[PDB]
Amino acid sequence: EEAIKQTLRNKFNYNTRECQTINPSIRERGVSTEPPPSDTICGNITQWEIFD
Amino acid sequence: SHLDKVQPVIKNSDMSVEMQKEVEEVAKKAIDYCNTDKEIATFIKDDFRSRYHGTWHCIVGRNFGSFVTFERSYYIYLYVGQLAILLFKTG
Repeated sequence: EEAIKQTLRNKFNYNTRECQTINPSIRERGVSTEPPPSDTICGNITQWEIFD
Repeated sequence: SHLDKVQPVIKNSDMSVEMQKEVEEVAKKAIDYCNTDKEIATFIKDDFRSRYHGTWHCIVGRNFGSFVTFERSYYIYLYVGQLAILLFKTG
């Protein structure tokens, strides 16, 4: 009765497919964002320097 | 007796009473130390930047006007004689 079961499972009564999904490879990256440099400016304005 | 004479006056001070009192002394100390107006602006900024950190912008003169975007509770506008020390921090 054991052989008859093994005899019941065929190649054309139990095919055996393989299937995987396409997985992207993991990757570890660094990104440092530093804003534009900020420069001190000193200006004086007097009535003469405008007129000059 | 010159410190009693100048008597620096504070029209608009959107700042705590303790931090305000500090500005009065620095404002007086700045003028009696400095030889010209350009030096006054430089001394105020540098002194505050050291005490409280960040990005100050200081303006002082005879006749000007000022619409500005500032860190809330970091804006004072005091005039002394004919000099308006205006300092404000921004983010």
